[PDB]
Amino acid sequence: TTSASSHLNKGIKQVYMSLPQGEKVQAMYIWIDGTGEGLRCKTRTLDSEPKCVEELPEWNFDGSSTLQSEGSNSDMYLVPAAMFRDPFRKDPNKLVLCEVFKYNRRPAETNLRHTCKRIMDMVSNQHPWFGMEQEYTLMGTDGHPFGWPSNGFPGPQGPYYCGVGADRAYGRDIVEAHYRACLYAGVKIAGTNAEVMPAQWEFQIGPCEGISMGDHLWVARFILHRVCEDFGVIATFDPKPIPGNWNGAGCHTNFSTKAMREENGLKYIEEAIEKLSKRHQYHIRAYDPKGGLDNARRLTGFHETSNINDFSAGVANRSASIRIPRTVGQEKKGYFEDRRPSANCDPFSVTEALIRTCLLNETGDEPFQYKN
Amino acid sequence: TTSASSHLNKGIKQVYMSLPQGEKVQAMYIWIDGTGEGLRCKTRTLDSEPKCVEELPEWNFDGSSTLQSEGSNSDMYLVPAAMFRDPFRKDPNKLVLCEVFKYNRRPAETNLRHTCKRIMDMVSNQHPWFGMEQEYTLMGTDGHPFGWPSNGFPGPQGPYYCGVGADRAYGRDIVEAHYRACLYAGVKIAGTNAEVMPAQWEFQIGPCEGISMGDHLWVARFILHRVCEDFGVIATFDPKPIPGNWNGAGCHTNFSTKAMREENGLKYIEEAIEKLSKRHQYHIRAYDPKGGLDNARRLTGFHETSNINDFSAGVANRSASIRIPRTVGQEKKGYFEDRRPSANCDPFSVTEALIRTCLLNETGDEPFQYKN
Amino acid sequence: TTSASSHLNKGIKQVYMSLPQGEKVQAMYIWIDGTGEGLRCKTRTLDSEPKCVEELPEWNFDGSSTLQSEGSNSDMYLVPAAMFRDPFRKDPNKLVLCEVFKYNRRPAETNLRHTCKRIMDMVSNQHPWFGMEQEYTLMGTDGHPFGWPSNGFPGPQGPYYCGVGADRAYGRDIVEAHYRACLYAGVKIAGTNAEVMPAQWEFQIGPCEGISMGDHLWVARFILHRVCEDFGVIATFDPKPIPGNWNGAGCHTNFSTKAMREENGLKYIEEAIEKLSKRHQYHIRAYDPKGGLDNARRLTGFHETSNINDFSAGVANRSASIRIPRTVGQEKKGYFEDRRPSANCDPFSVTEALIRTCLLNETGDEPFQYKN
Amino acid sequence: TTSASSHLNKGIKQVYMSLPQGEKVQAMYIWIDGTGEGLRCKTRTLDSEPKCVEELPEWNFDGSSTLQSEGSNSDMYLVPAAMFRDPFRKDPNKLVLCEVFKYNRRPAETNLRHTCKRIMDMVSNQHPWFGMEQEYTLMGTDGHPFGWPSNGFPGPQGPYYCGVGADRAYGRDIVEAHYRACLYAGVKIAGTNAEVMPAQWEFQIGPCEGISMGDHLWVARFILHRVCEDFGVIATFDPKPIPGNWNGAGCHTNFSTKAMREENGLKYIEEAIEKLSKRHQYHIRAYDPKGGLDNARRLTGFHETSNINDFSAGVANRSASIRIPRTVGQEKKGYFEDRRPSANCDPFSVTEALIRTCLLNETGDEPFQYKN
Amino acid sequence: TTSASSHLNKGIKQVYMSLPQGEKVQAMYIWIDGTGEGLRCKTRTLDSEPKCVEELPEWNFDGSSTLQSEGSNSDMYLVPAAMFRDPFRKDPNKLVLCEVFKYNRRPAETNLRHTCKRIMDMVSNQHPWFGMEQEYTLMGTDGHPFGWPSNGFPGPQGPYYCGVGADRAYGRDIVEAHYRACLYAGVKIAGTNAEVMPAQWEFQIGPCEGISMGDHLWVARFILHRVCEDFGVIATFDPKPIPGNWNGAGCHTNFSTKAMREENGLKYIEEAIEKLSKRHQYHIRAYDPKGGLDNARRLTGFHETSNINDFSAGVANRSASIRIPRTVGQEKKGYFEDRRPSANCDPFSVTEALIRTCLLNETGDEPFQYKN
Ligand SMILES: Nc1ncnc2c1ncn2[C@@H]1O[C@H](COP(=O)(O)OP(=O)(O)OP(=O)(O)O)[C@@H](O)[C@H]1O
Ligand SMILES: Nc1ncnc2c1ncn2[C@@H]1O[C@H](COP(=O)(O)OP(=O)(O)OP(=O)(O)O)[C@@H](O)[C@H]1O
Ligand SMILES: Nc1ncnc2c1ncn2[C@@H]1O[C@H](COP(=O)(O)OP(=O)(O)OP(=O)(O)O)[C@@H](O)[C@H]1O
Ligand SMILES: Nc1ncnc2c1ncn2[C@@H]1O[C@H](COP(=O)(O)OP(=O)(O)OP(=O)(O)O)[C@@H](O)[C@H]1O
Ligand SMILES: Nc1ncnc2c1ncn2[C@@H]1O[C@H](COP(=O)(O)OP(=O)(O)OP(=O)(O)O)[C@@H](O)[C@H]1O
Ligand SMILES: [Mg+2]
Ligand SMILES: [Mg+2]
Ligand SMILES: [Mg+2]
Ligand SMILES: [Mg+2]
Ligand SMILES: [Mg+2]
Ligand SMILES: [Mg+2]
Ligand SMILES: [Mg+2]
Ligand SMILES: [Mg+2]
Ligand SMILES: [Mg+2]
Ligand SMILES: [Mg+2]
Repeated sequence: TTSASSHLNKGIKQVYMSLPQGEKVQAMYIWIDGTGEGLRCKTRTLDSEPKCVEELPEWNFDGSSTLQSEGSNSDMYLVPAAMFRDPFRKDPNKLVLCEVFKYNRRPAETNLRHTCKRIMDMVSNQHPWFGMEQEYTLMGTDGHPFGWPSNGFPGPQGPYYCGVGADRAYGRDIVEAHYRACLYAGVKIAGTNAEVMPAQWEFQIGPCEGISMGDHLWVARFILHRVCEDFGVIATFDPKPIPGNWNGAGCHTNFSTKAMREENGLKYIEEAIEKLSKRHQYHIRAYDPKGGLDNARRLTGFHETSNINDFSAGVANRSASIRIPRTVGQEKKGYFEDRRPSANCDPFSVTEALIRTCLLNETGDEPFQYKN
Repeated sequence: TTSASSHLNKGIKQVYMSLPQGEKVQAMYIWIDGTGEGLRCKTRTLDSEPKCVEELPEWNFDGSSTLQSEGSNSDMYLVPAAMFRDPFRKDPNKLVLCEVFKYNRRPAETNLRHTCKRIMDMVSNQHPWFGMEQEYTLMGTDGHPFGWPSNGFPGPQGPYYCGVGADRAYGRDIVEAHYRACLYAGVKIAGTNAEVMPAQWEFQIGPCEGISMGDHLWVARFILHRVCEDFGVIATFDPKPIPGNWNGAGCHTNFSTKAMREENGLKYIEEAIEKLSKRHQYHIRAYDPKGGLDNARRLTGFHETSNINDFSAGVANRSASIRIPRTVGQEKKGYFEDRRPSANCDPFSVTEALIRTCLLNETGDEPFQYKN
Repeated sequence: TTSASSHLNKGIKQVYMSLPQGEKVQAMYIWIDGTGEGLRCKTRTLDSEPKCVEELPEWNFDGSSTLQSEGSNSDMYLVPAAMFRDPFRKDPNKLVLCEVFKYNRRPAETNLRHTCKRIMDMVSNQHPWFGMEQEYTLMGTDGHPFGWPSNGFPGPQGPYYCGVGADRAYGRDIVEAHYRACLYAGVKIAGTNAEVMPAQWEFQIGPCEGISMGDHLWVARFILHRVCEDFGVIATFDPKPIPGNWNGAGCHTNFSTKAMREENGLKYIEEAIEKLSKRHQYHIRAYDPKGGLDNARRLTGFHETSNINDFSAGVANRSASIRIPRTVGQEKKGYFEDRRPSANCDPFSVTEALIRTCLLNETGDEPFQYKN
Repeated sequence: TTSASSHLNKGIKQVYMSLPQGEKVQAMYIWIDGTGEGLRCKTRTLDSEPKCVEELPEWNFDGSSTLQSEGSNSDMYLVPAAMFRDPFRKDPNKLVLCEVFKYNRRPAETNLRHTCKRIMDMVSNQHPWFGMEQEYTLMGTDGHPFGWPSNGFPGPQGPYYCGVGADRAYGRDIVEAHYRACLYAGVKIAGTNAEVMPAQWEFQIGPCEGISMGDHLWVARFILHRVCEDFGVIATFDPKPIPGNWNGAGCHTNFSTKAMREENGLKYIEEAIEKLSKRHQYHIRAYDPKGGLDNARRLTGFHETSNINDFSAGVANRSASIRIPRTVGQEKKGYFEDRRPSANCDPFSVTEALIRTCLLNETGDEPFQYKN
Repeated sequence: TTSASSHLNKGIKQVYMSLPQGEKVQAMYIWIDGTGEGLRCKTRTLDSEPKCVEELPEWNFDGSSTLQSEGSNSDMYLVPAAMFRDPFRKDPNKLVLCEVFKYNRRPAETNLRHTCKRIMDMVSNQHPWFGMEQEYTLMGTDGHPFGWPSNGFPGPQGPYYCGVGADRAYGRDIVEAHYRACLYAGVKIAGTNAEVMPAQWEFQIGPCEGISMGDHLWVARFILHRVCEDFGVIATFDPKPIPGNWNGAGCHTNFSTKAMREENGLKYIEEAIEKLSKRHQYHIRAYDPKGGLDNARRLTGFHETSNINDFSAGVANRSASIRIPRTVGQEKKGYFEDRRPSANCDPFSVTEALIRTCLLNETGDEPFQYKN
């Protein structure tokens, strides 16, 4: 079933949304809350359209309502970081992604962009590109996957992957709407496909340079939640939404530098993979908002997945931790794919770890403080 | 859960509202009734579009149907005070807020704008600015909060504040429609956010100078009721809609003068707070249409509220009666927030009390009969 | 009777699809999976609008999710073959039909276009024209024909063929939508009619030259499946959807050469039919994805059908395996109709067999390996 | 008589400008050449629309063709400083005002904005406002005022000031076009009027804060020249275009600070005028691109002008060098007017002199090198 | 001063061009005639819009009317090479640049693209980029520069370079129209500026890869001639249109390879310049349609030009044959500028010579024949 809000008359809402706006402009501020997984938002009115992110004012919120601050000193501060066009209200209104700071101006516990940005600036001449494949499952308000038989299961897997038809693909209206909204907003969405599990979907973001990878994915996540709210369904990024013989959800991360993209760049790809082979446990902890417990329910070495305990790598191997595409090996240049991150990973944490291990030559179980 | 009127075919209505109007103009007169909380309205046809509020004629209504008039002499009179564009019928139609007068031209019992306007004119050179935060709860026609489980409760508080998603925010269609309608009408709406309680919302009005603060909030209240009527739900301003461990509803009032907004204006902010500390009982009575009984169900000292019995003030203190924002204290200028008024307060009463205590230096338990 | 996805608010989706796209372009890649009858699809973003099919890049997919490869070396490759406008997303977005190749660049088992194209190039100067009549039945998600009484049957056949009215034709909305979408996309749709069975329909594609007949029919099949997904119903190409005294579903194929279309071309029509009479078993095997088992449930010699194991031909005979239209016989030129292929046939298999038997004079029960 | 270019078919040009642009954007770079009075421009293509001035790249030009560079090291560099919308090409095309730097990155001789900007940054908290009244004369290509009798004169002065009618105002089409173009571009144009001499006009720019005054006036001058080019006439800023009993052209500059604009600000107005009284020769030198020679032909003490030799100030005195408006004197606050600058002054030089005499308390005949 | 055709009523023509086209499409074929500098054009009707250049048919013309063939065997053939949108007729009509072949299918004498294309295919992995600055002078039909005084001269040079105003820039309507038409057609126009001589202008094309530089410049030349035909003026590419102390017209060519554009690419820039120093006479011959006689009237060592019979090179030297920009020298990467080609050069001849000398290491006075 769907939510009570989705049963309201949507034609009424569009009549009000058709009213000409006038001179004022709406800006929606978006930030990550104390769980490191959820998003929050609210709107303020501006006198004129902002042209760049630098001319948006700072804002604030009460951190005791988001489990981010204690009692006495509960005020937290929002600092705009990236701006996009608003697909839900249209031009000239904006979406604003913000960094969160405590009352004493130190970064919040779940503010991982502050450290990630400094790391990205250390290797800016190498031009790192990232590409992330975000998988998710559409859910009903009753906790069951959308379009599944009530208290039951659909047919066995096999016909749902990249499927077409009323009996093969569930919820394509959400997917189509999310795709168009991202393109309007300016998010670098690269494609979509239906997944092995019915009502499971995937969209790809990238290639993005540096810190902009995390900014684009978080805004894409927000747009998906807001679109699903209109239809009355829930999108979940849980790695294993359904137990048993049903496909899980991950966030594959593709990585490349300027050196790897040039001729005979496969040599630098092999060197990065060698460095990654020595830090398996460090990346497992960084690829999860809970230190790796979430990914354990998904990475068991079955259904085209790698083992949580073991590191493996190979060309055109979809059962390994790291996969080199057959085309990349054939042309001796390109990129490589990290298949370990879970679907609920923080992109800032994932991208920072890749830079530290591969480009800054860090060792040990702790990140090196200041420089590399 | 929703009204029978909201199940009518809204597409039929839109066809009729698409008919070109012609030369005549509709004007809707709005006034406050004998309970001091309710609004009333009716429509007349004008020959041409009025350019200013002074061009609108006086009107009348039967006061025995609104519990505002005695038996024999029942006629009451409407005097236009402020004009806005009508978002429900579009240009050139208008909304008109009116003052209510008795058959002998004395102001009605619930007509509090008449005295508030004269007080505002006494301090016009100090340029008082007001900002009010209106909280409300969306309810179904069955007396239960909209989108709540039937005869039950949702999950515990914590994820609903500034939330996004089908399972976190209830009734955002109403909020979006109300925001755009106010902008079209000319109401100075400053922003909105979702509140701690699911289906609870807040919108900010201001900063407004003098008597215009009361006019803008009352018209914003009317627009919200009329928008909710289209969707078939009820908006309530009751301070404590749900007993127990559920968030209440208030109307925080922000106040500043020309002296407070200049450099080193924090000195004048502290002076006003000192004067307010001596008149706690006077402001409690003025901040409620019932005299304080309504606010007693909300101001108990828990859920980030101050006690109804005690006066407290501090910088960045959200549990005190008066709060100075940290940024204001750091820059030594700005405004201060009064967190005592209830969500169903009359803005004309609230703003008049602040001017009398802080700018006219009044004492005692009664207002000064003539001027100050 | 209809899917859960079809009960979502479609007005919401159209609001998002009204957003201006911008500079990027969506391309949907379509291919045939390992069962030989099902279609698959996924979408990628391009930087600018492609003008010809040669400008589209190659792509890939995981073949272990489509039963087209197992174990290691499961990656498959997609090569664009034909391009059409996208009726579901409108200009400048595109639909792309692709050929499938395995990891070593050999054609896949169900890739029959690769051999069919080379055969058509060997007879290019004779300009073969094909026309195919695709029959299908609309079904509810419960496995029963759409609009049929629950656990029951409608009235006896006879009033449904080419019928009009609420009690005679079921599902015309799908038929009208499919017709317009095909015209927009560029598919050579020639007409439609209602069939003997209620909820059964037919559309004609052609006349198409050479390899383009297979491309046009497959894309028309995809468009039909995607349109039915919007309405929440299933379109089936099963030869005998309902057992007993109810009409079956076939795919009649009309064939002509340049010599056949000229004056006194009936001589070459009779020559081709004579050659077809000697290869009945070879064409039965090639007219079915199961080698003839599916067509056995349909071709029993009743309800205006030919016998599965007997070959017959005649002028104006609708019970024979090959029919010469009376107009063609009178004018001594034109085409002829093969009524044996089943509704779920692969068009590349059907067209290739006709060329081999009639134009290349092949004999035996195997196709000639090299040219001719 | 008018230019040959203006006799070309303008309808032909408008057909070409109706063609849709596409994705590329034109940017016109504008700078001041070696004479200190003339403007230069050229256009480049950009890949996408820039949102702020900081996104525009640096450019260069050959300084030996503009007489501000030597032979061997003639390359000069352009640094964008302010961006406006282009009224001649419309959105999304831009106008860019730039600063000029030598090959060794030192400012050019006529680059007066570099020093003026630093002076404005050390009085930023006082918020200086400027308003300038630019007078000009429209001239034919034959060197005679536009619309004047051939080899002769019109009637005596008196009916032309703020005149209407074919025999009173010459060239209102240029004035109307210039007013609209400035509003579209974002130039803060405040008004226009016809002047005492026929074919003489005036437009007012402001009030502008700090360094913005120079940028807005220079761009307004460029727009005027470009508009006159379309009509085939010449706009001249020469202080005395016609000898004898005909009105001259000035550039009255209005000045105020935050203290001047507050209650009892007349005290600070009188303070600044006292400081200006002892630096008359310094300001005459700075109010002219030739050190004062040009203004000598205009400021002779006749036709409502002050003498070039002596300093005078008074309330409501239009014959004095400094004039206090009567309303300002009555309300005891506001601004004051400097009537000395000639119509061909550089605004960066004029505004810099006012601030460092009235706000930084400089003395002597040379500017202070550091800070002040 | 202008053509008789330009005095016809252009409003009449625009009425006919407003008629809806229908289904047919116009295609204008363009080629270079026997003088090596002039262009010819011809229009045919097509049944449907062509999507790529490969689907346009071959055409022919009578070569004895263009002095390209002898008497008996005079038929020539046109082969499409590049396609652009038509700015004079708008979509869906096209411009088609063609190669010319003799009756025996051998390339014509002035067909230099055929050899240039094969040379560019030998170095395609080095990605050569070209950028050309085309200078031209606008002339009246009487043989005098447009807007110049009859039988006379304007003022001395110096105020016309990058000038604005009726007395400074002549013919900007043509320049603006040409700019917009090129953007619509798809020509990579990079910018424009006014030149030292009044009525002299320049537009830049590039950066273009490989053979596309010749196609883009030739089509830009055609568009300029056709635009000037509308206004009734002549555009000339003669190197020295006016004898004496008036600037000439050149076609400076900028060149870069992939190695030159990478870090420390200045090393490969110096190597190419070193090779160019040995082949001055060979490049002088190839930079002129008449072998060098035209460029002799321009390259005399005065007015910022190099000597015709002397080679020089330097950083930031505008008087040398080859100039290295100062920014390129400082960043140690980029491109370099060849200032020797005259304004009437053939771009295919110019680009081919640069590749042969710098990338293929050719020596001697003749090009290498055996495909190298
Ligand atoms: N050079 C590159 N550097 C970084 N990321 C890249 C690069 N090139 C492509 N990518 C990214 O790689 C991703 C490609 O993954 P995609 O989902 O298309 O295929 P796949 O990984 O083979 O599929 P599957 O879902 O079966 O694993 C995209 O997000 C794309 O943006
Ligand atoms: N100078 C001012 N004078 C008066 N009101 C002001 C002034 N500046 C801002 N305001 C008003 O103060 C209000 C700000 O309240 P807002 O809801 O944004 O934040 P808050 O009080 O921190 O939040 P919360 O709901 O958590 O208490 C607005 O209504 C705004 O118009
Ligand atoms: N010369 C030709 N060569 C090939 N196909 C042709 C030729 N002329 C027509 N056709 C095709 O023949 C088909 C005719 O199908 P149609 O549905 O009209 O047949 P019908 O005679 O009404 O038969 P039925 O009752 O079995 O449906 C069309 O698909 C048309 O494109
Ligand atoms: N507070 C202020 N500070 C600075 N400039 C100001 C201020 N207020 C107004 N101005 C400017 O003063 C100028 C007034 O010019 P205006 O031509 O209207 O004056 P005027 O009295 O008619 O003069 P005149 O008769 O000599 O033309 C405008 O450019 C306006 O922007
Ligand atoms: N890397 C490159 N390779 C080749 N051409 C390039 C490259 N970068 C820029 N160009 C081209 O160089 C040209 C620069 O011409 P431009 O008119 O700006 O030169 P300039 O320095 O102003 O010289 P001039 O004073 O002689 O006109 C453009 O046509 C541009 O496309
Ligand atoms: Mg993927
Ligand atoms: Mg992947
Ligand atoms: Mg608030
Ligand atoms: Mg508050
Ligand atoms: Mg048929
Ligand atoms: Mg048939
Ligand atoms: Mg004036
Ligand atoms: Mg003045
Ligand atoms: Mg140039
Ligand atoms: Mg030049």
